[PDB]
Amino acid sequence: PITKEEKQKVIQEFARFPGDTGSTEVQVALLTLRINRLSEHLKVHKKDHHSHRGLLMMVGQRRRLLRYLQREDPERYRALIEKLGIR
Amino acid sequence: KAKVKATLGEFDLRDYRNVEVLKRFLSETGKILPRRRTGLSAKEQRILAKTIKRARILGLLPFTEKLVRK
Amino acid sequence: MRRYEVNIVLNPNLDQSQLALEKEIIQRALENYGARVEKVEELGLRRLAYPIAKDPQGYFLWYQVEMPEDRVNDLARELRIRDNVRRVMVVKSQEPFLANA
Amino acid sequence: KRQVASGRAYIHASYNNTIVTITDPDGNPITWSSGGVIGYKGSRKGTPYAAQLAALDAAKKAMAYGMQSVDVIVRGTGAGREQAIRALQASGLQVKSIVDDTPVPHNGCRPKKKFR
RNA sequence: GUGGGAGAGGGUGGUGGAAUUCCCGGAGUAGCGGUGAAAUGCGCAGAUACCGGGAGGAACGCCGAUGGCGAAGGCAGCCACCUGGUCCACCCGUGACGCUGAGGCGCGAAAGCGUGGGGAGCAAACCGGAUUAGAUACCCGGGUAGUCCACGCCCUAAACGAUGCGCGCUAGGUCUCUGGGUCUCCUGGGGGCCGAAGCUAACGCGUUAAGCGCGCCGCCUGGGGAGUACGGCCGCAAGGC
Ligand SMILES: [Mg+2]
Ligand SMILES: [Mg+2]
Ligand SMILES: [Mg+2]
Ligand SMILES: [Mg+2]
Ligand SMILES: [Mg+2]
Ligand SMILES: [Mg+2]
Ligand SMILES: [Mg+2]
Ligand SMILES: [Mg+2]
Ligand SMILES: [Mg+2]
Ligand SMILES: [Mg+2]
Ligand SMILES: [Mg+2]
Ligand SMILES: [Mg+2]
Ligand SMILES: [Mg+2]
Ligand SMILES: [Mg+2]
Ligand SMILES: [Mg+2]
Ligand SMILES: [Mg+2]
Ligand SMILES: [Mg+2]
Ligand SMILES: [Mg+2]
Ligand SMILES: [Mg+2]
Ligand SMILES: [Mg+2]
Ligand SMILES: [Mg+2]
Ligand SMILES: [Mg+2]
Ligand SMILES: [Mg+2]
Ligand SMILES: [Mg+2]
Ligand SMILES: [Mg+2]
Ligand SMILES: [Mg+2]
Ligand SMILES: [Mg+2]
Ligand SMILES: [Mg+2]
Ligand SMILES: [Mg+2]
Ligand SMILES: [Mg+2]
Ligand SMILES: [Mg+2]
Ligand SMILES: [Mg+2]
Ligand SMILES: [Mg+2]
Ligand SMILES: [Mg+2]
Ligand SMILES: [Mg+2]
Ligand SMILES: [Mg+2]
Ligand SMILES: [Mg+2]
Repeated sequence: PITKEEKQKVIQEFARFPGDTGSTEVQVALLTLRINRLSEHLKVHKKDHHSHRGLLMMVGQRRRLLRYLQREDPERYRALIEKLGIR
Repeated sequence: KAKVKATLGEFDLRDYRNVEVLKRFLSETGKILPRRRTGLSAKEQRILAKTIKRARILGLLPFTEKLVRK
Repeated sequence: MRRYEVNIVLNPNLDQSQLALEKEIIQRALENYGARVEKVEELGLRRLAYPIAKDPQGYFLWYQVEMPEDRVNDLARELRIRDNVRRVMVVKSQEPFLANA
Repeated sequence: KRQVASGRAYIHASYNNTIVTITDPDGNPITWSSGGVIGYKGSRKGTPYAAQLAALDAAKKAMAYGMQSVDVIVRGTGAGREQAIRALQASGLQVKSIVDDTPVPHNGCRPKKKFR
């Protein structure tokens, strides 16, 4: 799964300020977490095609949020990418 | 001649272990009964079913029976 | 952890030392998989609607447990290995959905 | 020689013929019969008339074994599955239950082209 | 984000009963099967019908729907695990982060191919029996590939709603699945059937547009020759674009 407080750890870690749930940072972090799980899913289970489509979708969304975040604030983008190990 | 949930009290549809109640929704043969006979709703009947099929595998309920008269 | 319910149907003809040895073994391999027993039911001798292993009846145990999910399929392979045990059904616990109420 | 008293009568009725086996309380047959058992050969095997004659046969043959009470089981559908139980009803055998047991599958086997 | 939900969405491992085939056993005789009617076939080495026991494969009756899920192909016993998509309520967070999408990459019914398993029923080819003027077919009795599993190819279809994706607008009515509500009704989100305005060659479509608009992609420009030929690319091949 992702139990609620795994969720929490990621969020109450990644917020700009307390209370922020949906800012780009936090979104990409939740995305990432979920993506990494699904990737570890299809390391076994290569035959699960539908879940995989899901992954494609997740992925494409992260890239979109990054693409934005870079266009907006490069400082914070490099912050993010460094913190998560991506792109 | 009317329906099943007519004759019954507040009872748990998700309890597979209750034969006293569940035998009521089986037919003459073990055949799970139509909605028109059980008087349930969609979600109801759909739950009842899976709960029966469980009871069945546990041995509490008939997978099938034989027809008397004929 | 999650809430599960184990059902057990074993030989109806068991004598005492025997039957509570099966019970002892079940329980042994319940604690062995890291399961915590919440509540128990023995309905005991009951009339199946079709014969299970050539036998018109069965002996009925019901346990409610909470345990590691990654185990619960092993928990089952284990309860099953036992000889006199005719069915083993482990379910996830669910809320009581009613009707007519 | 048996002296079998009460017994079990089985009517197996296909579209092509009928046949009746008669057994004892634990299920072991004593005599039997079919449309071909009596004269009938072709199609006219699965008439009802023959179903009559078949039942009758089997029950005369059972009279000879010391039979009275008979519980019926019935499998299949085809003309004079009924006529069988009617014949066999007035046979002199008191009929105790009648039952339909026709096997139906919960869907295993692909059937033959004529059957789907 | 939080809370609540429905579902044959996928993948993995277990498992249950019904039926068929076979094998062992009991009991029992002369036929069973099969069709328009028959014959081939099976049966005195004992079948068919009946009862008990085992093996093995494949598919999951009723529930089942005019139902649900999925981008499509497609998906139905029960259990557990791993996981995808989605709906409502609250109106809390970011602050235009949107739409489409040549190419690419991935999925992609069935049949087909390769290697290794498995094989009960069915069944192309095939072997027989009939019918017919003939029968190379329908109908009957057999039967191999195959159907099943694993891994790898193949990339087609009436892959059909023959209806590209998204958003905004334009009467209602009736049936329905699934959410929330002050629960007769109202309000979101699916599936249907009648119908306003309107559209349409007509049939018909009509808040699940084929209406009124905007964005973006695909595609069309007499029939036969022909999805052929030539070239290229893909494919083990079949063959595909
Ligand atoms: Mg066992
Ligand atoms: Mg005949
Ligand atoms: Mg499913
Ligand atoms: Mg599944
Ligand atoms: Mg299975
Ligand atoms: Mg069997
Ligand atoms: Mg034998
Ligand atoms: Mg002969
Ligand atoms: Mg012979
Ligand atoms: Mg011979
Ligand atoms: Mg048998
Ligand atoms: Mg075999
Ligand atoms: Mg149906
Ligand atoms: Mg889900
Ligand atoms: Mg706001
Ligand atoms: Mg704000
Ligand atoms: Mg602000
Ligand atoms: Mg797109
Ligand atoms: Mg394919
Ligand atoms: Mg195929
Ligand atoms: Mg092959
Ligand atoms: Mg065949
Ligand atoms: Mg021929
Ligand atoms: Mg044939
Ligand atoms: Mg087309
Ligand atoms: Mg257009
Ligand atoms: Mg849909
Ligand atoms: Mg609607
Ligand atoms: Mg409507
Ligand atoms: Mg209309
Ligand atoms: Mg008009
Ligand atoms: Mg529109
Ligand atoms: Mg031309
Ligand atoms: Mg072509
Ligand atoms: Mg050229
Ligand atoms: Mg060429
Ligand atoms: Mg071709």
